[PDB]
Amino acid sequence: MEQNLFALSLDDTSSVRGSLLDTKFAQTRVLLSKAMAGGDVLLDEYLYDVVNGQDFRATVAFLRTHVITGKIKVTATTNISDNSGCCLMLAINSGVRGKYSTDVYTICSQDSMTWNPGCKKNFSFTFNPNPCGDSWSAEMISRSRVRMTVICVSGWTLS
Amino acid sequence: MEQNLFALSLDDTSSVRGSLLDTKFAQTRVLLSKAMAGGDVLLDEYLYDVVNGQDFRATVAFLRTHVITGKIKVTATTNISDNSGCCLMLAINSGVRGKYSTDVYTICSQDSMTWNPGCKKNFSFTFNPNPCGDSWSAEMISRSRVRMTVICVSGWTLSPTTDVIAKLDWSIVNEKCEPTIYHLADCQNWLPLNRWMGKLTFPQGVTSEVRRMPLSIGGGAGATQAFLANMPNSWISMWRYFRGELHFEVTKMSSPYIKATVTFLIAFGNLSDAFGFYESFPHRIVQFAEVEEKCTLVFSQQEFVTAWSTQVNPRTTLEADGCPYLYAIIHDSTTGTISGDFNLGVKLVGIKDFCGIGSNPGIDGSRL
Amino acid sequence: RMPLSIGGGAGATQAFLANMPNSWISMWRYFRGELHFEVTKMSSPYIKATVTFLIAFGNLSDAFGFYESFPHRIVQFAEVEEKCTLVFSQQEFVTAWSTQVNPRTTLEADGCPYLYAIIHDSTTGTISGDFNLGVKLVGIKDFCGIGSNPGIDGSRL
Amino acid sequence: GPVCAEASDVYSPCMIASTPPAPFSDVTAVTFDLINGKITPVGDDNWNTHIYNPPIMNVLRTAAWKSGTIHVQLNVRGAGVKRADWDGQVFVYLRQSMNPESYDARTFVISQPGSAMLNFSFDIIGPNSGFEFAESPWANQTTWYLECVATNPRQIQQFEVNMRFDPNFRVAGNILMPPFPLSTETPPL
Amino acid sequence: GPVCAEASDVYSPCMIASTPPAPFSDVTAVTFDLINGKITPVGDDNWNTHIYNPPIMNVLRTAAWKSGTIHVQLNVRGAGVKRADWDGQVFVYLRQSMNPESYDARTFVISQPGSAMLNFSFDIIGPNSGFEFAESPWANQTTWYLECVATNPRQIQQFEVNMRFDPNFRVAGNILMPPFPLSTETPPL
Amino acid sequence: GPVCAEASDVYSPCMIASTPPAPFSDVTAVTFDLINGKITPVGDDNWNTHIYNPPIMNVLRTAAWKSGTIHVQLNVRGAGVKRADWDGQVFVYLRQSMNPESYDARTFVISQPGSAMLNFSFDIIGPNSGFEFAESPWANQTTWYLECVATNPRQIQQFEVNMRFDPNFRVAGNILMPPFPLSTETPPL
Repeated sequence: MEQNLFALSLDDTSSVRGSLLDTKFAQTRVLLSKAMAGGDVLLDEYLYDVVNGQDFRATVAFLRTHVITGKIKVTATTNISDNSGCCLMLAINSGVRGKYSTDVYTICSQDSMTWNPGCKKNFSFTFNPNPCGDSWSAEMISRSRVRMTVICVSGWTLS
Repeated sequence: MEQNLFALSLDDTSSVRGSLLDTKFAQTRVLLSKAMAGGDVLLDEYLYDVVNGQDFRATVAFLRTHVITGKIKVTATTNISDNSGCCLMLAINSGVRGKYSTDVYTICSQDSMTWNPGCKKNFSFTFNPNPCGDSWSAEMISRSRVRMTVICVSGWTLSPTTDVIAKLDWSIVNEKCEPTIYHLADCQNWLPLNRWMGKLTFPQGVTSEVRRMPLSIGGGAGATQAFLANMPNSWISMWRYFRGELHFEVTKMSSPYIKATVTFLIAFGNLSDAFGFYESFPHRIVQFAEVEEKCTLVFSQQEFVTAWSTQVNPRTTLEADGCPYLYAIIHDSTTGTISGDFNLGVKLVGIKDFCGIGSNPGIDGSRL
Repeated sequence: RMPLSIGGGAGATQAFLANMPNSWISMWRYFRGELHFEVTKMSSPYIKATVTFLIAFGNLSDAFGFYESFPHRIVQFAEVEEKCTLVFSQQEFVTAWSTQVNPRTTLEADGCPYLYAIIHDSTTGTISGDFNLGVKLVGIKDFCGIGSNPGIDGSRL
Repeated sequence: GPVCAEASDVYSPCMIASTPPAPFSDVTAVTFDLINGKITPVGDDNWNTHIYNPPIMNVLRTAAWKSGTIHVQLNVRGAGVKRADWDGQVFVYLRQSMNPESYDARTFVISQPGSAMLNFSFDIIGPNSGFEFAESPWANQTTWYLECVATNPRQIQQFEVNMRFDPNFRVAGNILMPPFPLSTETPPL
Repeated sequence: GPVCAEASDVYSPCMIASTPPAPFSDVTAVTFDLINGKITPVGDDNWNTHIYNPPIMNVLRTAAWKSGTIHVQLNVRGAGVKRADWDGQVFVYLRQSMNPESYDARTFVISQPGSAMLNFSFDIIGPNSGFEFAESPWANQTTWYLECVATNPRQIQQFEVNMRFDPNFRVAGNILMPPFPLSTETPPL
Repeated sequence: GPVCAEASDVYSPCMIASTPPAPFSDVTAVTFDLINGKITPVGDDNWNTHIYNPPIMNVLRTAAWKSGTIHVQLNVRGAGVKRADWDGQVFVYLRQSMNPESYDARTFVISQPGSAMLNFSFDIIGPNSGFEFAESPWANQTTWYLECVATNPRQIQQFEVNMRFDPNFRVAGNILMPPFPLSTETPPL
């Protein structure tokens, strides 16, 4: 049977929502070297380039939803024996300028988690990638050049 | 801050759900040739291969959700000028076997939409790809080899200037998947069939055009030294004799410009062509408007005295054949400003208050 | 991958081993139910790793990076915790599946579900040693056994 | 016997398999795929096979998902061979699969001279709410075969598998089959 | 007969025992331990025996405590021997124990030429709330054996014991069995 | 046949009677006193008889007053004689008394070659509240005999009477019997 196509719910401007499974939109793989130093960039890419080559439940919803009223949760599931420990710091900054400093000092401001894998099994934290409003989008953060940076502030005490 | 990861909602076994935007999982592009014939496969692929190379909102949810309690809606947004028209039929079948027949007869059973682009702007229909349960999955239909088939049952009555495309939009709606299960109860309230009674061509002109379709439906439809088979048509031939309210669904396949008025009636084979008193019998007149394309004849229990046989011997002539036929007679004449036949497709949808008698040994053949 | 076509024992040389309860479930042809696994740590607390468990079918390759599209359960162990119970409800399975499968069926054409166990991050520790982990199907709740198995003769799939 | 029980029902003949002609004396066999309606003789033995088209067979071939009991009647003819010279026997085997690893679900063993009959049944039952798609990769579902062996094909002329649905039988779903050729039973003069 | 009853159920083949080859003409016998799945031929006669591994057998071998009825179907093949020259008979005997003192629980006697079938049943029932640990010294519980005798092993080729649990059957407890070798049924061409 | 019914129960072998050895060709017979457990061959024919001591027989011998149904299974072996040369038949007769005047309560007639089986039953029922003291002068109560005839004792080797109580069976009272000798079944190699 026929129906009027203009009056369907295809202009659904809902935010992304559901369980933590159905809102996941990317996973990222950071490599921590066996012998890493303090002040050592582990990962440093644009927050939109996280989602390149991804196929989770909310990946296409994330890219195509014009407005998102929810925060971004990022959780980091890294662990190590109590014997050792280090200090990682993931951190989101609203932009960049050429040949930038990646000292912990510079970065931490704005939005960051700091954790020691030795003690904390996992660590999660929410944040808003548009710091002066209630909303944002994938297209906003791609063109705004929002920058995610993971840094090791203290090396492995025992490798 | 830390949280216990075992107790998060990552084992969410919800079905796919939301608006029609957020449940869309594939779009498919069918090419209709400028000069296409009847009995012409346009598309024929596995229903899971639809979703290959796709990136809609529910594409990844569809593939990864273990159970889906909702039906699949497919909508087809194909159109053409009222001047012309054809008849497409999209159809889903639970499987295949090598070198298969793609005659409209074979296919239609089970789950299908039939529409004329000339009249209907778009056409949608829901269905359940697992016909004997409340649920299904992407992994079920990939390995089960569920097969989607689009076929052109009647060509373009007037060809378009260029080639055409039909966009299919595969979604998941939130209706309950109800099963359609055939069983051997002698009395049943509704025995669905979707049996293609036949395509009726009536040429343009003045002559007495009469077309008989026998209601001894069982034992398939013809081919060379061969015959074709649906399941439901093979199922009804389990019984020897049967009866019920027959629910036909007659459809226009030509354009709106080819106009004709058609009487339908039940009657027996002995009645010749050039017998001018068909409207002595009880009958039903069927004129189609420009926009209307589909009309349902029902024939009550008062049209049949007794049950009649499901199969008849092939060599019985019309003179000695005591089962009823469905006549389709041109009430006036087939007309139009443009050349082309008045095609018309009859489809026995189902038998209501079905009563199946006996136990058919079988016959081996098709037509009567 | 650990297959949920559990019946017909576990492998050996040109031989197979048998419990009674595993031989008993292979009486039936197809079956289903809520599966109650009990995953246990066998290494020391120093070897640390995070493990996703999920139901899925054999065709999925290694180096397919989107396992967390499927519904899954994460399992981190503390120092003191050693034991954790995964349950997989009826919504994880569409239909029943076979208790035994032919041994020569490859992962590509095997339509029964598996239980995947995937390392979510990486296996780590200051001391050398593998991250061992023992999975034990405790029991099937709301068990439904269909049919009557003629039998197959072999074990793994 | 000597007084019989009472046969009653309508069983339609599905699959005949005549045995290879002279001088072929060796032991041979044939397999009737009971559901999908196929007759594969073992090795390269030229058996003369036919699949007929009664309503039972057409349903079994076209129906996707099936459920419930089907009764079989395997008839064996029957060469005109002196009863005291008869040494021919017939072993049959129901099987789920036709692979070497799978076991039999039933064995019968007949050495009645000239002719014989053998009624049995079996329930098709499957994962999907009690329904079985025959030979689907899904859940590794399987058919039912009927391997039959003639120890002396000079004496056994032909097998014949008649079938009937129990009233509990149920199908769903359609399969697109190719055109079935019109083979007819050549009745014996 | 001539019209048969109707066999119905899934019986899985457990134990085959082929008879010693030529020129061995003397009377001989074999014993199938039905529960523990063992085949001890009498004296030093080289019978060719196999124990297959269907689910019934694996349960019977591993289950400690058992209760309820098991249906057996003993099939007998079957050498290609002219029917008027057949003199071979088959005596079978259910026994509790295999000692000389114990008596039979059932005797059957078959002289059908070529081939034969023999359906019977028996209830395993025991002291421990209706359960029987086969061959346990506790309460002097005992198994069930099936002694079978071929009076002419030139004509009788092989025995074959198929089995099936009645739905009332129940087990409990496990036994640590050694690795079962993968013997497969060599089907007849 | 060819598919059998289903034997089920525990029948214990009571009385064997092997037939006289060569060259004795004449027609002969034997009588099994089913209740009192005695085997009197007719005339002066040296039959080789044994009465075994299963629990059924010991009850039937010691119990005074008895009531209810006993099921018998008469088995017949069975010499290794070519089937086309077999002419031996077996007439059996249940009788109340062994006097010439009394009539038969049942006759059976078997001519199956080699071997045979014959299940029947009969209800012991008597004057004293449904109980029968076998062969008591009181009320002229009588036993049940089982006269059996081998028309060709060269071909019929032995009879064998197995028995079983129906669950309705009931006894009362004791008889002082002499010591029963320990005869054991010599099983066939």
